[PDB]
Amino acid sequence: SNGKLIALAVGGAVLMGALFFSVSFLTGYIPAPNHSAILTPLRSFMGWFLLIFCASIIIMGLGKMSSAISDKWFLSFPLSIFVIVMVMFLSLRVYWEKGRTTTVDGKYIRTTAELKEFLNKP
Amino acid sequence: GALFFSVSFLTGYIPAPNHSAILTPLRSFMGWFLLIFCASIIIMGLGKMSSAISDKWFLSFPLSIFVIVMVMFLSLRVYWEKGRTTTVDGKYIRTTAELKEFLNK
Amino acid sequence: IRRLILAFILPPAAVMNKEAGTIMLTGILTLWGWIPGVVAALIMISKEQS
Amino acid sequence: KKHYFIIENLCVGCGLCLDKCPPKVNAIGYKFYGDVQEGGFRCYIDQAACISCSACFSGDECPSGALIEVLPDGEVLDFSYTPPERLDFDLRFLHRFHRE
Amino acid sequence: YQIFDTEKLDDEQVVGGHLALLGVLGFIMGIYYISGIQVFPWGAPGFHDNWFYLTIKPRMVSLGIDTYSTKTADLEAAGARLLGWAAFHFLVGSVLIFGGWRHWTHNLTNPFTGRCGNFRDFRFLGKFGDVVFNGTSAKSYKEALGPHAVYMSLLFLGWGIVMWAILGFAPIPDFQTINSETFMSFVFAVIFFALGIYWWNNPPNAAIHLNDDMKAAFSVHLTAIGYINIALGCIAFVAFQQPSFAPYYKELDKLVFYLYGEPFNRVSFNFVEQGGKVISGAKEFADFPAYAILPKSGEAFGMARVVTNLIVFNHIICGVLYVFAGVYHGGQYLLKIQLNGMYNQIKSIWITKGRDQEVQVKILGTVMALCFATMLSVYAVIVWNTICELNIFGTNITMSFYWLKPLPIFQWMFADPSINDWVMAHVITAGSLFSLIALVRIAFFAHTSPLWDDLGLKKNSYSFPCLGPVYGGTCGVSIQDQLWFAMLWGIKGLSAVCWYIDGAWIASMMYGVPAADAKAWDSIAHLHHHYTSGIFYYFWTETVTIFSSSHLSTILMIGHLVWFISFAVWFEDRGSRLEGADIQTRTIRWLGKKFLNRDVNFRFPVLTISDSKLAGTFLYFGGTFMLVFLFLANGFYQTNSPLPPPV
Amino acid sequence: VMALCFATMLSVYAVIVWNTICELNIFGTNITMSFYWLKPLPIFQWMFADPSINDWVMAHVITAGSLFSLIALVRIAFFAHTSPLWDDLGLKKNSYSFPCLGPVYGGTCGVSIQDQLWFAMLWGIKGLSAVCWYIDGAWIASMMYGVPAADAKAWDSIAHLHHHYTSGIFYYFWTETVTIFSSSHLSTILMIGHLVWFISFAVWFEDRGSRLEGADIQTRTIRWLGKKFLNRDVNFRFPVLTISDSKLAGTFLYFGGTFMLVFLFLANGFYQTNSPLPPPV
Amino acid sequence: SGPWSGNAVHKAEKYFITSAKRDRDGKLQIELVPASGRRKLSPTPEMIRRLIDGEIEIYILTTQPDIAIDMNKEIIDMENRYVIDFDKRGVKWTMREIPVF
Ligand code: BCL
Ligand code: BCL
Ligand code: BCL
Ligand code: BCL
Ligand code: BCL
Ligand code: G2O
Ligand code: G2O
Ligand SMILES: CCCCCCCCCCCC(=O)OC[C@H]1O[C@H](OC(C)(C)CCC\C(C)=C/C=C/C(C)=C/C=C/C(C)=C/C=C/C=C(C)/C=C/C=C(C)/C=C/c2c(C)ccc(C)c2C)[C@H](O)[C@@H](O)[C@@H]1O
Ligand code: SF4
Ligand code: SF4
Ligand SMILES: [Ca+2]
Repeated sequence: SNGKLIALAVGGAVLMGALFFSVSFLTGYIPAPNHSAILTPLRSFMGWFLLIFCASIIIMGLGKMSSAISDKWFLSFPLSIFVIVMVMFLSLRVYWEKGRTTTVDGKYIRTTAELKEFLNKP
Repeated sequence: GALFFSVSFLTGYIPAPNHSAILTPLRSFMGWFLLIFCASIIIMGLGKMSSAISDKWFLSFPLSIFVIVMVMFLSLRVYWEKGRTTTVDGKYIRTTAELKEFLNK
Repeated sequence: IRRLILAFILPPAAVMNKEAGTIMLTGILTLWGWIPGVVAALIMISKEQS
Repeated sequence: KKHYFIIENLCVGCGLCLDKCPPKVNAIGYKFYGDVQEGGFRCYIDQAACISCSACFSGDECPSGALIEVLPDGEVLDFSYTPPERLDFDLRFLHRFHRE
Repeated sequence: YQIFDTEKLDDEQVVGGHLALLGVLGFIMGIYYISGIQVFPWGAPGFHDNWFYLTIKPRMVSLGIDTYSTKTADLEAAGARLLGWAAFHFLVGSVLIFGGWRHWTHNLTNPFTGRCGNFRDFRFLGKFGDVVFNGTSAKSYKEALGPHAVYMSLLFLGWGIVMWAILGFAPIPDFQTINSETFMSFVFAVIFFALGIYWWNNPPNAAIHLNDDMKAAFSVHLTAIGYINIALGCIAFVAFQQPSFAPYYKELDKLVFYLYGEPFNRVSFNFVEQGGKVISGAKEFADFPAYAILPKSGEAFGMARVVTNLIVFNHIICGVLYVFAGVYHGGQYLLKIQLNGMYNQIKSIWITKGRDQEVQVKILGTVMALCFATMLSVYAVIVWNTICELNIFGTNITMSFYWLKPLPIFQWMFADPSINDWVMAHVITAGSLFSLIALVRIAFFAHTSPLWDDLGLKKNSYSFPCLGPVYGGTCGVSIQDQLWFAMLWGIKGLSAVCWYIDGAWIASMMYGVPAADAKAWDSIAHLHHHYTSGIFYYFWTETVTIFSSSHLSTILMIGHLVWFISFAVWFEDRGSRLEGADIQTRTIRWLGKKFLNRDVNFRFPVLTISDSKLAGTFLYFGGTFMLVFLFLANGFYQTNSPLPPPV
Repeated sequence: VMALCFATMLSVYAVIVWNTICELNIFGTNITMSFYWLKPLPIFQWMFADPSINDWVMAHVITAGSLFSLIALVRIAFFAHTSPLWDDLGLKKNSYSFPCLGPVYGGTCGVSIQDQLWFAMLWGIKGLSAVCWYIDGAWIASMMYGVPAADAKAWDSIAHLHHHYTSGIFYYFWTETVTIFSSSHLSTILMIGHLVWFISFAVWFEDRGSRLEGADIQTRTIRWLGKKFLNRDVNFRFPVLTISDSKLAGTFLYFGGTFMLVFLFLANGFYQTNSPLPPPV
Repeated sequence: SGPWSGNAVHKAEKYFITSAKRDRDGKLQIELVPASGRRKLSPTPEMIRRLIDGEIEIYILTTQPDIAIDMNKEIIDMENRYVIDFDKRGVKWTMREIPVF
């Protein structure tokens, strides 16, 4: 039964989160100029886990990719990367960097001459 | 050997001031060949050492290390560097305050 | 009562009954996270013997 | 006499015995079946070439025990000296040192 | 590299070797003392500053042999004192080497009477042995422990007398002065006297040793002394930073150090060294003679913490190497007794309790699981802190583990408790666990491993590079190979030590970087000390000053060469090198014969895989730590002014 | 090939180290002892702009690296089945990927075609990096040109350079990373490439047996722990790359990690100004 | 504690069938010898018990004076796998020195 495997893994992750929260309360630290002490430790633990989990699933998925790769992947392997790459590029426009980064006014600084004219604001 | 000085005759280079156009390539190839010879001596002599090192030395080998390090420091003082930088006037600077004073100068 | 207090000061001394591997683990636990973690170790093992 | 042999079943083809063979004798040789990583390579002593010098076996170099010596009367020796067989138990004391 | 093996030498030979090495070391000490003479007793300027004497100048001035006073007067006196003590070390080392030669050659005949004393039977110092020992250690190291304790008690007593009278430090209880070192010198006498008496009357027993154990006892004592070195390094770091040691270590910063290889007063190309030399050209900085080694203030260089770091890391590197070597030599002894069959016949916990392969597997599995856990935790913390400070994936420093200070119950160990100290502690534990994987493999899996007892193979030669590609590959499975891997793994814990003591921010790879929030750590974490830049940017900041020194630059290049030369032997290339060397031999043969009628009959030698691994690990360690020396010798460069927020 | 490579490599590396020594003024050797006079000939000068020792070292380093990798390429071409040594030792190469033969004759690592390809790649890393550092504008004729020490910053004056090269070899890392650290993404590439590169050592080093013996312990630990505190669960083996696969993966990691970062050298900037510095009088 | 007693490569102590002679016509001439090589034993019923229990491991060399083929119980349906009795199993070590150069 693999149910106990997932149970132990999720319990370990939950216990890591709880321990991080508890020690964050134990360790005396000024939270931040604005942020709280209830959410920041959880944000750090989210990063911690998400990193470990992403690395683990990448390792595991690439291992099973090497295991299951065959000639039948002729269109399955390349196109998939294509789509992911495509998605990535779209994710750059719609999610990460939404625009071309013009000024607040929207003057579209695009040549070094106007960059020189700009950086020297009076 | 004497190829590099012919190279210097070709490869038109403006010789640095107060240095002979003949001896400067001579010095360069001299140092080149000195490095080659030093590497050769190091490699072959250490091969001979590994072939000959045995229980029979047991102190003349550490004593050789001792004498070579002693002459290393001896050459540091006698030939390479002389005196703790003293000063053109002759005064030594040994405190940070005096060094700051001379910085003000 | 002697074993548990000796454990709270000397946990590996308490697990001395257990195998050498457990004793070494409890000693390492004294070294890292002294008392809380290793006191946890000793209480788990001793209560398990019970 | 000594007539050192190699059990091809157990050889792992390390060659630690080949280096001990005298250079001209070179009785010990490599036999390849295929896919070296799968263990095809193995060791064999050409008994015609062997001179019973004991360099291969006395070295205590065989990891698998394939390298054997058949004594003149006849007995297979997998090692120069095997450790004695022992009846072992973990001595755990009662009160002082390693209780239970 | 095995000529002076323990088996090849008997106890008297070891006594003589250690004695002769003590004498050689005393000669080295005299050399360093003389190197420390800034002004000669005759008046002329003296040697510059060497790290070999700047390492011991604090201690020497502590003993009054040296002086931090800066006038030519009393510095001449310090130089005369150093010369006298160096001459004393020279003569005593000559006598020690004479005794070492006599013990090594076993010719223990008095040059005056001719009576040939016996190493096995000898009254110690005359009547004192009768009073105390009543007769020597007939045999046995166990019966020698008490006598050695008495010898160390006499050494402690002699040091007390020497410092009381010769160096003028009377025994006073207060531990804020060298005077206590006299007091305690007497205390530790009685202790190491009394205990000795006890161990003379009631000898200790660890039967594994005492029998054929120069290697076994050597291994145990080398591991012990490696931990002694690590403890000494920690104690040195703590104490040398305490106020009581400030008169001897913090006052370095007030001095200016002219060190060999430091920046030298440069001269224009059109420069002639005649007379005043001014007319021909201009020197870089006037008021100093041309080519003179320019002054370097200890305040900027931080020579206090530089010398402290050098001593501490010397002891830490030596101790870690000694632990690794003790485990390795103990593994060699373990393999010997396993081959000859004494392993099962040993009746001591140090061998019996790990006799079972199940317990060995469980021990190594626990070590591996703890190593995985701690390494994963610390590396996740560090990479997440880097993701945050660099603002990768949209993160920001607020999501980093700035809150994860060491608990208030553990902040006493750390001056400025931050995530840096947390990562330091956990990285040290993780590196210790990593190296312990290999050390435990040496300790237990010396003759047979669970894979190998299942695979039907045994480790015999203790240096065999491999058993071949069988089972997919058997590379680096000897205890020697595990020692090499242990050294290459402890490289990282030792680095962490260097970077912690040199002020680096090891909690993130990119602290102090001019990008994103990397410079915000000081504000968000409320740090007092401005840690030197992070793991990747620490290279850059320290090389700002390594590059400014011709000598440190030379070391950089040489250590880097030495390091990358290690791959030629560590990589799985030995067969390629052998084939290529056969081609080299044939090339030399025919090319020479065509070019010169003389025949060659010489072959280019190719290192075996065992020797290849030996040399490769030596070169790897040598380069890595000859460069760590640059990290520790550039300067502390950790200021107590936190950097404001980037915005 | 071996002899030509030895001659070219030894000459050019001796030139580089001698220029480095003169730069640092190590052994008291001023910069004029350096090969500032070694320039491309008036016959082959047209191939270069601003002909100097940098161009000469470029040409000779490229020839040396090409001949270096050609050693392994020629070994692939000819010594694919039988080598003179392997013929003398009476052995045959029955595969392109066979890692080794064993601890016989002192070791037989990396004798196959695939291993020679890997060594060719590792050796040609040098020629390729020489190309990168020449194109981004470095002074490959010495290790620490532009270093703020000794006479090095006099090179432009001694060699009459019309352009200021970014830096010497060792100093190139520092001067071209001033701008890598200023960029977050380039810093990520730096860290990841170094991670990859050093992870190559886990497989390229002669350690497959250690990793196998340890993966056995990992399997046994997994079973024992999954049975003890996790309840009634035991399976799975920890895989270990074979020596052939280990060498392949190590070469991939090495080449990528070094050339994940050459991209950073070329993507931080040319930074080869045309205003040569004044002498450091 | 079991891997360190005897040869560490044989979990079960190994016994080569060195000498056997047809002249005595009883096949009691089968003289098992352990790999240690200090006890020229015989195939007694206690040895049978040890073999079935797996404590020992009887083996046969190929290069020798022939032990007994079809005279000591032999199974030849597959490649020969000699047995002292059908329930026993003497695994023959193969030794190819003559077939290969
Ligand atoms: C490198 C990692 C390990 C280590 C790994 C090994 C390995 C691996 C081996 C030994 C071996 C030995 N080691 Mg050890 N060992 C370590 C630390 C130590 C220390 C210590 C400093 O406390 C001691 C006393 C020993 C003692 C010993 C002996 C029992 C034994 C034989 C040495 C000798 O005869 O070699 C003769 C050569 C030496 C004298 C050492 C080489 C140094 C030279 C001779 C020094 C002077 C010249 C110069 C200053 C420096 C060298 C470079 C120059 C370019 C010439 N080890 C280090 C830390 N040791 C060998 C042995 O046989 O094991 C059974 C062996 O195979
Ligand atoms: C500080 C206390 C340390 C210790 C420190 C050292 C050091 C350090 C060295 C030895 C050396 C030796 N040790 Mg010890 N030793 C300790 C306890 C022991 C015990 C014991 C407990 O009974 C034993 C049996 C030994 C055994 C031995 C011998 C293998 C050898 C002395 C024979 C001799 O000189 O050969 C005759 C050989 C010569 C005199 C030639 C020496 C050549 C040069 C000068 C030194 C060579 C080695 C190397 C350069 C020293 C490196 C130190 C590193 C900087 C860390 N050690 C503890 C663990 N021992 C020496 C040895 O030979 O190492 C290989 C040595 O250098
Ligand atoms: C620096 C000198 C060296 C040394 C060099 C010599 C020389 C030289 C000779 C011996 C002789 C002997 N040595 Mg010694 N030996 C050293 C240390 C040792 C040690 C040890 C304690 O580990 C041992 C086991 C020995 C063993 C022995 C004896 C077998 C023998 C003396 C017989 C006896 O009845 O003498 C009674 C006294 C002894 C046991 C001597 C103990 C060692 C002392 C410390 C030697 C000091 C010599 C020094 C010049 C005088 C300084 C005295 C001050 C009080 C400090 N030596 C010291 C450290 N050894 C002597 C001999 O053959 O005697 C007949 C001899 O002439
Ligand atoms: C503790 C004091 C000494 C010490 C003293 C000895 C002595 C004495 C002997 C050894 C021996 C060995 N040592 Mg040791 N050794 C120490 C540090 C180490 C370290 C290390 C990195 O810390 C390692 C890896 C080793 C490794 C080894 C092996 C080479 C060898 C045992 C092989 C074996 O079969 O063990 C089997 C496995 C074990 C017995 C496992 C259980 C451990 C034992 C019971 C004691 C320690 C655990 C303790 C109870 C923990 C709990 C409480 C804490 C103290 C707080 N030592 C320190 C420096 N070592 C022996 C050898 O042959 O030397 C050549 C030997 O004679
Ligand atoms: C002793 C003089 C120096 C040296 C001085 C120079 C100089 C200066 C220049 C070159 C040039 C070249 N040399 Mg060269 N060269 C050296 C050693 C070598 C070695 C070697 C065997 O290790 C090789 C393979 C080369 C190869 C080459 C190319 C990299 C380059 C391109 C054109 C060419 O070769 O024209 C000549 C080609 C041939 C004669 C045939 C093929 C190559 C032969 C085998 C060697 C040529 C070097 C030869 C000694 C030069 C003689 C000219 C001297 C100035 C008197 N050199 C030695 C160390 N060489 C040119 C270049 O492009 O500069 C950037 C150039 O101007
Ligand atoms: C400075 C660094 C290096 C060299 C110098 C060099 C030289 C060299 N090597 Mg190498 N090597 C690496 C580093 C260096 N390898 C790395 C990091 C790897 C990891 C992958 C690696 C791997 C392999 C494999 C797998 C094989 C070889 C060989 C092979 C040679 C035999 C003939 C030949 O190639 O001559 C061509 C090579 C030359 C003659 C180089 C010219 C000298 C130089 C200008 C100066 C020497 C500087 C000196 C080393 C510093 C100190 C010296 C003194 C002061 C104490 C041969 C002379 C092999 C052969 O024998 O086949 C040809 C083979 O199979 N390798
Ligand atoms: C980051 C770099 C490295 C590791 C990660 C590592 C992991 C590791 N190694 Mg390694 N290694 C080197 C680098 C790394 N070796 C180098 C440069 C050398 C050249 C000398 C080298 C050599 C040897 C030898 C000779 C042996 C081993 C072993 C052995 C282990 C089994 C036992 C153990 O350590 O478990 C303890 C558990 C840990 C070590 C794993 C925690 C991971 C952490 C969070 C870092 C994660 C790294 C990365 C982010 C993963 C990418 C995920 C995603 C982005 C796709 C084992 C987990 C051996 C054993 O099996 O013996 C028991 C053995 O004999 N080695
Ligand atoms: C780099 C990221 C990690 C990836 C490393 C890979 C792991 C080995 C993976 C095999 C490698 C290989 O070779 O093959 C890959 C093969 O993959 C696949 O197979 C699978 C088995 C299905 C993969 C899944 C394995 C597993 C579920 C995933 C990994 C396992 C996981 C869950 C890893 C993480 C575990 C955790 C989080 C470790 C850490 C946990 C322990 C911690 C943190 C301790 C806390 C301390 C406590 C008690 C308190 C502390 C305290 C103290 C002391 C004092 C004071 C105070 C106040 C306090 C709080 C295909 O099927 C095959 O095709 C493919 O080949
Ligand atoms: S006994 Fe001597 S000659 Fe015969 S195989 Fe062994 S090493 Fe070779
Ligand atoms: S690659 Fe080299 S070290 Fe590894 S098994 Fe093959 S011959 Fe041995
Ligand atoms: Ca660029």
